[PDB]
Amino acid sequence: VKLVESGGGLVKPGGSLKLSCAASGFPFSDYTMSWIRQTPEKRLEWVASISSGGTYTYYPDTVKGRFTISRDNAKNTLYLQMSSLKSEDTAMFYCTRASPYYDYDEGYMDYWGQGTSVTVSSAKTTAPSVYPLAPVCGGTTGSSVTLGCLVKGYFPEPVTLTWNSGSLSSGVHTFPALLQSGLYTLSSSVTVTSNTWPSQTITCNVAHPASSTKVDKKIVPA
Amino acid sequence: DVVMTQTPLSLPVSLGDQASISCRSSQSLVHSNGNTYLHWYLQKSGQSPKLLIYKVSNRFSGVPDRFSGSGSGTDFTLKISRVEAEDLGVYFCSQSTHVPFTFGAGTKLELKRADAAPTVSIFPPSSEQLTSGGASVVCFLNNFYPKDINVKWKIDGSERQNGVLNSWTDQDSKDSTYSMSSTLTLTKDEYERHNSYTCEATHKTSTSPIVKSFNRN
Amino acid sequence: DFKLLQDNKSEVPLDICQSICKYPDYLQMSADAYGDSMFFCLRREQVFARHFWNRSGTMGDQLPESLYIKGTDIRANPGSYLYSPSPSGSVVTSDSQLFNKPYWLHKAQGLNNGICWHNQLFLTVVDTTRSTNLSVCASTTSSIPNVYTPTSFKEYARHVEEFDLQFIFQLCKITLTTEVMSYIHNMNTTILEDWN
Amino acid sequence: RGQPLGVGLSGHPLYNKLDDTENSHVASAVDTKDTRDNVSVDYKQTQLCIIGCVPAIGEHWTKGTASKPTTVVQGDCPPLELINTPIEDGDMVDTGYGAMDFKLLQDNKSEVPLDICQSICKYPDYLQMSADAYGDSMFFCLRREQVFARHFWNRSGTMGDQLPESLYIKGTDIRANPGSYLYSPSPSGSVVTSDSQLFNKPYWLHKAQGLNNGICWHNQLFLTVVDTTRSTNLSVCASTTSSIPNVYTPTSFKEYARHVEEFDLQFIFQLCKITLTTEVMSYIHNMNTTILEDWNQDPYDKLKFWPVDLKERFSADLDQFPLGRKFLLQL
Repeated sequence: VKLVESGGGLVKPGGSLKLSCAASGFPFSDYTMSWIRQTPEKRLEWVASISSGGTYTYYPDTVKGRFTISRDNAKNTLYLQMSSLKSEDTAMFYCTRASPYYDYDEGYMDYWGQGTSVTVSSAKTTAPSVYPLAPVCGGTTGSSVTLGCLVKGYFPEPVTLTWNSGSLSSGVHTFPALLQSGLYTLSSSVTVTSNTWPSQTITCNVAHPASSTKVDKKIVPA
Repeated sequence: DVVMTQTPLSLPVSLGDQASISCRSSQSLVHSNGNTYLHWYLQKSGQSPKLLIYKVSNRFSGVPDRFSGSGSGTDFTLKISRVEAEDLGVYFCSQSTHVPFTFGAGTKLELKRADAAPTVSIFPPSSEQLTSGGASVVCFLNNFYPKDINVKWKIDGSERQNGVLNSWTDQDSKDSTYSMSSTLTLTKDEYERHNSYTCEATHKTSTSPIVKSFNRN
Repeated sequence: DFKLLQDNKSEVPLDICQSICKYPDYLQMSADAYGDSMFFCLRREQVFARHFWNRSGTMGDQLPESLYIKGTDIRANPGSYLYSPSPSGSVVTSDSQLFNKPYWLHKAQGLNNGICWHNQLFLTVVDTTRSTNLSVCASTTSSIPNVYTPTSFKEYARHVEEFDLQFIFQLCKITLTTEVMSYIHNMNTTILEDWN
Repeated sequence: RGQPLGVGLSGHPLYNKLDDTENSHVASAVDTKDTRDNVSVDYKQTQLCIIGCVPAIGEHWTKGTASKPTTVVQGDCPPLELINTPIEDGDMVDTGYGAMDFKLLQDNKSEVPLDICQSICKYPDYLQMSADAYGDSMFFCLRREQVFARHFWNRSGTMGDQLPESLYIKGTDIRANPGSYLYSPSPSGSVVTSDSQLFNKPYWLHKAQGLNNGICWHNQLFLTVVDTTRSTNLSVCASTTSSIPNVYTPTSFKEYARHVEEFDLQFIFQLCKITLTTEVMSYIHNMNTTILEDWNQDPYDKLKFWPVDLKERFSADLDQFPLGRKFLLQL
């Protein structure tokens, strides 16, 4: 069985956006569908639900005027028509399947999709500034050395978190980005043997598809 | 409308032990209809949530016998007989008896391990960033346990809270240790106006704050 | 085929719940080339719906939401919409009786005009106007103590059918010419085979 | 007609049945909540047959266009307009609730069973087809219908027509809301018997009702037929488990309702000559120019019919067919 969300991006505030969901492996026209979103603070909220036939829909009062759930049973597709969104509606949107037609809408969602994250903010797409993090001096320089890479001032998410073109990857801590003043900031640290670096090159690779940029930065002792 | 309260939000347990998560609602949760419509979902790290138990006590298809839901009215409980490796994640408790369908707020089932002191490292602003007019000093506090930790930046001198941005990682899949990053971003002028920069980590491990610091050379 | 199309074993009475109900294919037997299947046919059937009922079980066909309005409880399961009536044969009267009467076959419906090939004749008959059932009961004690309890009496249901077939046959000749006999051969080789 | 005689039900889970208005001493229902009961009914019994060379004409009532350029309030009763339309295969017959457009005149979607609640019930316009000039629409017609009122009911919903206060006395509670006074009966077709049967019989057309005496112009023939005397419904159910555990629970069986119709059309046609004189042919031209045009496109494919191709089924050996033999008893 497959529930695949799709559509469409990360868009300006006060604008529309349409979400799609393709279903496979079950009679789509026989089940009541629903949209469940997960906030960036990682709390799950119920967004919408539509009957087996697209005649009966219901929402919470927090979304009564903006969202419009629909479905195409001939295409086996579920739709969420969002309009005039506010920044508080930023979420990872999940397409879920509820109870069939021959049951009371029991409200449990057994099957979930992969999710499509939509974010709404007035900030525009900006390429990240990548900075290397090397230790100036060294006390107890051995066992072990830890380098770092900083991704400052990008929008919107996500970015790629790789070290040395996918090599290494051991002892790497990539921290979730935090947002301030409508801009993102992300950090990553890596731990290697002290007598390994700077003998061999260690470089962080950061790609930002939203701005169509790709930068790889090598850490230098400085 | 209806509110869901889970106890606790973080439940550290060791493998083979019993787990118990509580969920209380503000309303009766018993429908004007035969059954009570309370459910339990499980979300694993970076994976969509998945149904665990529907209608208070019915295991979903493919759910092991260890999971056992119970309760009625406004008081519900979830019991795991023997906590195993692939049971670690956020457990959600949902109600659909009353509109709107509401659920909160997340219960992290984490692993219990031995205490570990954090490894702290400081990094001054890079040469590239200082050409842009800004200066960011970063402090990594890696591989510690438990999750509770506090950081304090001091320049020189005096504590400064008007520039600190903090980020935490979840339990590492290897050895279940936590980590933290704290980046303090100030202007270049304010950076050149001070000499000593100190990142201080107060942690539950013995004893007293662990300090890292640096001067302009 | 109630046995094959109803796994429930509970939609129709015990008479047919695991049997097959057949209706004579008058359309096929009347369109027959030779007309051997049926050269005399009398039908007379009647039925009406006495009581209207509902069938329990999940509806396999989704009721289209274009045909109703759900009401305030917008998540309400529509009630069972598979309706099955209890049939009834109304009054049984001797005015509508169809047997105990002589019937003379002059012209048949088919080309075979009542000729009994292979010296045999098949008579299909259905008569439901004598469907009364005898209820015989016997006491479980050798002699009944003069007190009634259902546990001291065994109840049995028996049914009875009685017939008396009568026929008037006519002897016939068949001149075994050419053209003929070859026609009989194309009809049934076993007809000539049983003769000579 | 093939299948055995039977009676079948048609119903609605949310039928608009308020109170039993016949002889109910049980109770009286409150109007506030959804007072819609699960109601089934056996329809009116109807047998009809119409033969022509043009599809038959039927009538039904529809929401007529606004009387004048007048803005009418929402919720008012719309004007009723009688409309004639060609009867296509699949149209619904009068079932005891009248011949009207239930989709357009009943926003309730709950006054009549699911059979017709979103369809049109058409009744053959015998008056118009018999008053036809040429008589092409119908030159043979057999009708036989019966119905009676089985149960008396009340309809929930606010009464659009104010009950005139001249017709009743309110009683002591001079606040009394007048009860629902829109009464609708449940139809019933009574007994189905083969004595009243109208098909499986040969019918010989000698004199037609109209001037067209059974002539099939353009080599086609339209046969409209309704037979409700075989309305029995097969109930097929299939277990949801691969094999049933010998324990019955309603959740372990899917229920399906299927219906079956079986026909076998038979005809005896007669070859005819038309000497194309003047006066004639010009009369045919004034009748249908396309008759001469086809001698020496189609407007009816816009309608839905059951096609029956008999170009490869004509035979002069009448004694080889049942209707042919029955026609041989006519010399």
